[PDB]
Amino acid sequence: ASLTEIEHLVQSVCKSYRETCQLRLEDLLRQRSNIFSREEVTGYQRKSMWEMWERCAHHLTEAIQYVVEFAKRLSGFMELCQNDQIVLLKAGAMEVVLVRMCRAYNADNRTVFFEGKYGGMELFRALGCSELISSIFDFSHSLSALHFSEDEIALYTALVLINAHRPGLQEKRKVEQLQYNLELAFHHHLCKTHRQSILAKLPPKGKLRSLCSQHVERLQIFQHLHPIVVQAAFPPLYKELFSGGGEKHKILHRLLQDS
Ligand SMILES: CCS(=O)(=O)c1ccc(CNC(=O)N2CC3(CCCC3)c3nc(-c4c(OC)ncnc4C4CC4)ccc32)cc1
Ligand code: NA
Repeated sequence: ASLTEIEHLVQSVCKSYRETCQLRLEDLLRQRSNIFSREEVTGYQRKSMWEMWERCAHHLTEAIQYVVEFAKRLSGFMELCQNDQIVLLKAGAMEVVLVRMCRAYNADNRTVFFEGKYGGMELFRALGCSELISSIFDFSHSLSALHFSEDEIALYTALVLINAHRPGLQEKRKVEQLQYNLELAFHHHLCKTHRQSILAKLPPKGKLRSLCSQHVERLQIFQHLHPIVVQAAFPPLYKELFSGGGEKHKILHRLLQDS
């Protein structure tokens, strides 16, 4: 590579993110004052466990859809073979959402954006997975302290997804080359903006893997309680990425084909 080529990659990644960020940061901050009432928290707590799981599975899917769109728009992703594209999204799309989540987290009152308003851990008690919720919250709290810029998230999420270590990749060297360019792009931006300090403060890759495995773990617990609910009321893309053996229907495949 060259210095010019690397700077072009920074802007290409940032553009790709701006176009696929789901909600604009400005729209998220303006809403921080809009918080659920005590009666509205009771309302969420009074809802059934299956209803809460269904609503949560639907929002995770919508967030994943934008992460798929980000991958398609990512420099060098569509050039990779179909197998590697799918391995990279199956293993990383969930992790990209988990990072993007801190944008909708307010560390001041310990609230997250959910269905038009801001709520705390209490709003998700009906789910019956208080450990996963607390984990998502602490992880969001941790990244909030870093005070990420939209460009920084754009470049970091690009690397999260483009990982050569992912098990099952056919063209490892091709991903190793893509990762190396994105590494440089990210490090160049951080160097230019005097933000090299956050590198040590970044969460270890093992923590992202832990939260993903924790989701699947609590999902199978819920699946054993309401199998017909996962079968009839859960999104097809969610089922493929997390439910076993819901991997039968290939939704990601069609998502990548068109455009
Ligand atoms: C993402 C791009 S963005 O533009 O910044 C953006 C856009 C929309 C929203 C709305 N909220 C939302 O989607 N929410 C809220 C919360 C956070 C914590 C509690 C509930 C949650 N959680 C999950 C989630 C999981 O998030 C990664 N991981 C595992 N399980 C779950 C489900 C609770 C079972 C999945 C969506 C989800 C927020 C942010
Ligand atoms: Na934040």
